[PDB]
Amino acid sequence: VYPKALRDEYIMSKTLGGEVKLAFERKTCKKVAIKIISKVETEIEILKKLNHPCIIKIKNFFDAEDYYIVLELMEGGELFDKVVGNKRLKEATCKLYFYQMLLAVQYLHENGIIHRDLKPENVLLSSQEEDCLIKITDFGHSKILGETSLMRTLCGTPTYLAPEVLVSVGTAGYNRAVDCWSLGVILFICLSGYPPFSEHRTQVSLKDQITSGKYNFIPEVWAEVSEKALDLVKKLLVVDPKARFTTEEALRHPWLQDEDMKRKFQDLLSEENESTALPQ
Amino acid sequence: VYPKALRDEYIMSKTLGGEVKLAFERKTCKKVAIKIISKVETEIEILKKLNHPCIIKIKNFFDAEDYYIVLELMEGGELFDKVVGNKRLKEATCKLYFYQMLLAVQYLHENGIIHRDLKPENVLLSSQEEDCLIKITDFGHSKILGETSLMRTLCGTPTYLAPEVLVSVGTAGYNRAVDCWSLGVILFICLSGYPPFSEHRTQVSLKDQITSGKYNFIPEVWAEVSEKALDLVKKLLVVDPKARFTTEEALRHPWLQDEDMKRKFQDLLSEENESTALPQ
Ligand SMILES: C/C(=N\NC(=N)N)c1ccc2[nH]c(C(=O)Nc3ccc4cc[nH]c4c3)cc2c1
Ligand SMILES: C/C(=N\NC(=N)N)c1ccc2[nH]c(C(=O)Nc3ccc4cc[nH]c4c3)cc2c1
Repeated sequence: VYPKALRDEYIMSKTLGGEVKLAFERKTCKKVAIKIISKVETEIEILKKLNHPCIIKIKNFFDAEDYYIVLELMEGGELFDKVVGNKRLKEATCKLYFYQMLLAVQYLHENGIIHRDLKPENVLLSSQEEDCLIKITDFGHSKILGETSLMRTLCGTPTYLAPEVLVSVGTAGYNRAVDCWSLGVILFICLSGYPPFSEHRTQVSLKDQITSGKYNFIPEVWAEVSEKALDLVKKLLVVDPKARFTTEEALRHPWLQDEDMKRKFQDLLSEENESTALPQ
Repeated sequence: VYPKALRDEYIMSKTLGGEVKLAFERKTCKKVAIKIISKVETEIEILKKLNHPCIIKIKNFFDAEDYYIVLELMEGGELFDKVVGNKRLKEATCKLYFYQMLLAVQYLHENGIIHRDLKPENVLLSSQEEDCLIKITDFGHSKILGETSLMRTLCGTPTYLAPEVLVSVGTAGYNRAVDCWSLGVILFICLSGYPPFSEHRTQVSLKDQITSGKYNFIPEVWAEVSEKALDLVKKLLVVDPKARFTTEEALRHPWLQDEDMKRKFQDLLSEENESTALPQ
């Protein structure tokens, strides 16, 4: 059965997609989504402190036989369902969604959080309309940046310190780049309807495809996509994490300098919000 | 002032060497050492669970204005004081002490603990006699091995996973090798009376000396040391952490196949212990 404290506040309903259930908050008679994780504490603390229009908000939490995370309901479901079975979005729709993913992840990295599991299943859409807000979810693998062991190590004289630790200094502090790579793979899929690295009709192992950076490029699928969109993908799918585009660099890329797209996003934000009166 | 709960149980005395104070446990009238760390929880939990004759034991803990760690008193003081100012130990004494450091660190790695700050200041001697027991201390930088993020990452399909993470797999799980490198540096110092890497009369930076593995070799100091002892040092001061000797490999090295040394250690252990009667 559902835990009593959850029942006290919510009426549970149908499965939306771990499971995600529709529920109704009794107080408001409004819909919520309830993520059930079978037996997270850090994920909750992260979700509670973040405040961005493209990051899912937590409404409630119950730690019982299973975990119950109560969230705002995103009516449009998961991005995965828009791109599965070779389905692909209009380039303009890709740009609107990708811009928002970039804003969200930029906000995470500014706030010292790396997501580490960005994928279409973790991108939620606000409605069944093509032009909609998106929100990232699932901080179950996310890492909080703070002062490292390495930093403390480097404060003393390395008389006794192993060479591999001094070697690691060249690359330390780029862990956030893994999110930019996943973004690149998401963008590749949204624009083309097929993954850049996979075992479908190829002899090269998945690992080798990825570490070499040699994505599967099929000209015929890509001919209808703009040069600028592909140029961004290429800058994100860079094997060297120090050379890989950051979210700031991606947000400055020509493909994203799109006044009409940005207007649409601003309009959608305005429509979402229920603000109080304000002075002047 | 000292915290009341500490005063209740102990009478505090002179400074031995953060500070380390001599104190007397009131209950037994016996000497203890009290490490004061100015404002650790993990260090205490580690110290409480470890049980090896060459690892310092915790007797008590007080979390007050400062931390107070009550330990067994090692009358011989720190190894640092035996090797400072170019002083150097007889090779036989080096071997007896190094054997015990190896046993201690082998026990740590078997138990999923990496020390990460091995140095002469953290090696304590049981008496002012040359032939004595040694115990490692200071787990303030120590790391507890468990299931990694990497392990969980590798359980799924790396469709979205960044190449640097797959690259890291080749070297993961050798973090314990940093202790073997520090051991090598300790052994180098004990045998020679001088550090292998330093800025004394040289143009090469300390970092470069270390990452290249090019220790300062002075033939005249080393002529009186055995070939076998230096051979062990060389196998520990190996730049590649996957090729570097482990504690098991070091314990199997010819230099440590010394029946007389091992007999001395066994005799010293026997002398330390106050056991109860036993059956048969
Ligand atoms: C917070 C979280 N996971 N956390 C962990 N796994 N630790 C998570 C992951 C995936 C999620 N998906 C959703 C979500 O609302 N999904 C969803 C699925 C189908 C439909 C259909 C209409 N709206 C839907 C929403 C919430 C959600 C939360
Ligand atoms: C547990 C610990 N440090 N932990 C942390 N810094 N977090 C630590 C470090 C160094 C230490 N040194 C000693 C110790 O007993 N030192 C010492 C110093 C001088 C003399 C002279 C006679 N006996 C001595 C013992 C205890 C001890 C504990």
